[PDB]
Amino acid sequence: NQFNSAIGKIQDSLSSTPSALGKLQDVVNQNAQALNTLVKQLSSNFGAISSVLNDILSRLDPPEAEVQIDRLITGRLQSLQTYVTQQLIRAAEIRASANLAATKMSECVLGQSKRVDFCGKGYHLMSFPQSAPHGVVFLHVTYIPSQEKNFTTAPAICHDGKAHFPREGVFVSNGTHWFITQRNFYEPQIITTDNTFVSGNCDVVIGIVNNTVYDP
Amino acid sequence: MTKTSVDCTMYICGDSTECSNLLLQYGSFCTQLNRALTGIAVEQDKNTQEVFAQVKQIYKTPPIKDFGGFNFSQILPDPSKPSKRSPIEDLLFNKVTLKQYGDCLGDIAARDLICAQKFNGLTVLPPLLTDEMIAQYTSALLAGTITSGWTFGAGPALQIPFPMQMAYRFNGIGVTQNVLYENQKLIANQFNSAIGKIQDSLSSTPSALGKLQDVVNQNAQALNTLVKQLSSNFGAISSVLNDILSRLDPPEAEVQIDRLITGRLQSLQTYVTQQLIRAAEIRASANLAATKMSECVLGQSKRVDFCGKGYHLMSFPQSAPHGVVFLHVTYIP
Amino acid sequence: ISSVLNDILSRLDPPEAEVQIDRLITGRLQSLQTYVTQQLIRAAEIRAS
Amino acid sequence: IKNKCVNFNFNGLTGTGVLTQSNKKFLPFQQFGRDIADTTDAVRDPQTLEILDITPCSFGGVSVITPGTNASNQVAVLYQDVNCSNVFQTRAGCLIGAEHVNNSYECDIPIGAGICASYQTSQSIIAYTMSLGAENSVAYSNNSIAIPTNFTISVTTEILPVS
Ligand SMILES: *[C@@H]1O[C@H](CO)[C@@H](O[C@@H]2O[C@H](CO)[C@@H](O)[C@H](O)[C@H]2NC(C)=O)[C@H](O)[C@H]1NC(C)=O
Ligand SMILES: *[C@@H]1O[C@H](CO)[C@@H](O)[C@H](O)[C@H]1NC(C)=O
Ligand SMILES: *[C@@H]1O[C@H](CO)[C@@H](O)[C@H](O)[C@H]1NC(C)=O
Ligand SMILES: *[C@@H]1O[C@H](CO)[C@@H](O)[C@H](O)[C@H]1NC(C)=O
Ligand SMILES: *[C@@H]1O[C@H](CO)[C@@H](O)[C@H](O)[C@H]1NC(C)=O
Ligand SMILES: *[C@@H]1O[C@H](CO)[C@@H](O)[C@H](O)[C@H]1NC(C)=O
Ligand SMILES: *[C@@H]1O[C@H](CO)[C@@H](O)[C@H](O)[C@H]1NC(C)=O
Ligand SMILES: *[C@@H]1O[C@H](CO)[C@@H](O)[C@H](O)[C@H]1NC(C)=O
Repeated sequence: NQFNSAIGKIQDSLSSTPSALGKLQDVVNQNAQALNTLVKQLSSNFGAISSVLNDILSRLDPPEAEVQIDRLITGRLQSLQTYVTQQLIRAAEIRASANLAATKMSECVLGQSKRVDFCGKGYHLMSFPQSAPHGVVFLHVTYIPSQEKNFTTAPAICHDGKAHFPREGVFVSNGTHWFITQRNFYEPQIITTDNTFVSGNCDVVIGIVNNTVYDP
Repeated sequence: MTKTSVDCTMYICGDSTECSNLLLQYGSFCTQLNRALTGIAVEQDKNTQEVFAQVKQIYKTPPIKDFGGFNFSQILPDPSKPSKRSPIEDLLFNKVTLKQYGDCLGDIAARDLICAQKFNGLTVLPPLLTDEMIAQYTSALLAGTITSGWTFGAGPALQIPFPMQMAYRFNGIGVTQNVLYENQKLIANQFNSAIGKIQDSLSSTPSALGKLQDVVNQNAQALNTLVKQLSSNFGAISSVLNDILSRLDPPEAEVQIDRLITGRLQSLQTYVTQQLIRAAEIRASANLAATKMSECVLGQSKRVDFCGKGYHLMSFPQSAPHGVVFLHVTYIP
Repeated sequence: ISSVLNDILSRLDPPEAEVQIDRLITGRLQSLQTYVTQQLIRAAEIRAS
Repeated sequence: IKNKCVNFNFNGLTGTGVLTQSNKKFLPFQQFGRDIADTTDAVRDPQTLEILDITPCSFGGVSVITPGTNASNQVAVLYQDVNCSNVFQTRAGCLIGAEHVNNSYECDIPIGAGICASYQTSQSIIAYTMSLGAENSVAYSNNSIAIPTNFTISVTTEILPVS
């Protein structure tokens, strides 16, 4: 039920707020604006008497006109060169982004990742891909703990000399008894010969307490 | 890196009314240049966001500071001074080296470079996040790392004593916790001695922070070269607009002014392209730094040779001018 | 008027040859700058690899 | 005329700028002195022989804070490189047209060294210090552990351009 409610709320939140898919829209706007600027830079006359070839060809003979034509040619070549350079830089940036997307598809979608803050905030559970114009959208499903509680703890336990260390988990106490639990979810359990292992005497561990182990 | 802005009319024409009228034909070019540089500047303030704004709440360090035998009185801020810094942070800040109209008007005998490049339309913008806020972010990160461990990176922070966290980390690297629990004092002494000697080594070497100095030197040299390139006449009779406007009628001065305009425009274009390339490089470096902060500070990483040489234990962040410094703690057989 | 400096220096006096020499200088400087920029971009890609 | 931005013509050299007095020493065969970027900065005087310096009278940086056209037409102005009704002094320069407050909110329009501006209610433009977030302090000890009892499953979206 939590998963279903989460996906429904994600759908509603995407529907409600237009200002969500900023990056792809920015890419499209950048491209369109670049071409529009290239189109409208034709009106400039780079030192020539006019910005129209027809006027120069109509008012001047060839030997007086090649100079104006040459000035215009150099200006327009420079404009095209600038456009190409900007396109190359943007292509490099998009290549880096696509490499990151491919890595994320390889790791978060085809497996489970141990890296922190790579496939979502929290302990990663799984991921799902969705297409979009010129892009991809990853839905990350993760785990988050909450509703914490205080307890009293001690590193080891003295059991007549054989100090006991927890095989896995943490030693906790509610005030009268002692238990060994797992780190994330609270679930206490009684102590037996398992869950523990012995190494050394109870005269070197700083914080070891006196208790008993109900080994069968 | 540094955020800069340029004014075309001041740089090219320089308060000349005969100029800035022939410049209109090229106007649609300059509106591009700034629209590039702005795109750089807004990105810079964004970069610092992915490195230090990982956490959302400012944590406060405890006042008791027992921590078994471990001693952190070189990383945590020292309250008995301004700026709320750390001695290591103080050394890092001091090691890296880096004005109203009346100031530049009175300082003529000594020819300041900053005034010279400000009189030609080149301006430097301040960063959004100040140094004190960066220090506060770092202090919160250290407090969360010390008291909560790796838990505060995913969900609410949970308290845990330091020796238990160290035992968990040894269990992570592949050695049983009983090894730590019975060798606490020697390990703590080794850690303290390592911190002391790393501070001493940082103090001893002057040329240790090469990269940040390289960045600031590159920016300063680029701006100075842009300023000095105004003395070149691109085929005209002179490099001074006033001489041309004083010795020639407008129809003859048109050609020389056009030549100068084209030369200065292409100089500005070259500068902008170089800045864009350097910004891309800095973006890559910042992304790497953000990933390192996410994986070596908020958790223990298993990647080989990623968070230091040897088996990884933990890492500590420190701020620096235009940069970050990671202190990696590693285990070696 | 030509792509060879020798022809220009052989047919014209310095004051008139200066214009063509300037045009050639500007063109070749532009070519060199374009080459350098492309080299920088390729170097960035190689560094990433 | 001195200490005023004027149009000047010295022996045919024309220009626009402010004249001031300096201590440069000129050899008898020198009349002009130019800067590194070939700009005439020092000039003698044909009458009352002396050395004077020329400095341009245009200098500074100006920014315009606006809420947008279809919100209002009120505007604030940020003057860098100056030390000044509503005037506020920041380390990034003087700010005119905005009201300084003591509260702390998020950032709408970045201004400079830790200062942000916003348009809020009658409406007005307010400048303040940006807030880093809430404040928290966990209680460290050597006997207390904190263990969660419940959990939750979260779904988050990440968007990446491809081509
Ligand atoms: C942590 O180490 C510092 C550095 O040695 C200790 O500060 C020293 O304290 C002694 C006695 O108070 C002084 O004589 C030294 O001059 C101090 N050194 C410095 C560099 O200031 C500090 O006491 C240690 N703290 C703990 C809890 O061990
Ligand atoms: C745990 O103890 C601290 C300090 O006594 C207290 O602030 C906190 O609220 C306690 N936790 C719970 C869940 O009550
Ligand atoms: C602690 O847990 C034990 C386990 O059953 C229980 O008997 C005891 O009443 C608990 N004490 C408190 C104070 O909750
Ligand atoms: C925890 O710290 C207090 C403060 O000095 C100390 O008295 C106590 O012995 C410590 N706990 C253990 C298990 O040593
Ligand atoms: C644990 O027991 C030993 C001997 O049985 C005794 O010497 C020691 O004081 C006890 N510790 C505590 C905390 O009661
Ligand atoms: C030049 O003549 C004018 C006459 O009005 C006089 O005021 C000025 O002092 C003279 N200058 C010199 C250098 O003699
Ligand atoms: C804000 O704080 C300053 C300094 O504490 C104080 O003088 C002023 O009255 C406060 N209120 C306003 C509206 O500025
Ligand atoms: C855990 O949370 C769920 C929903 O948030 C709730 O139904 C349930 O009662 C909670 N259980 C505990 C032990 O907090």
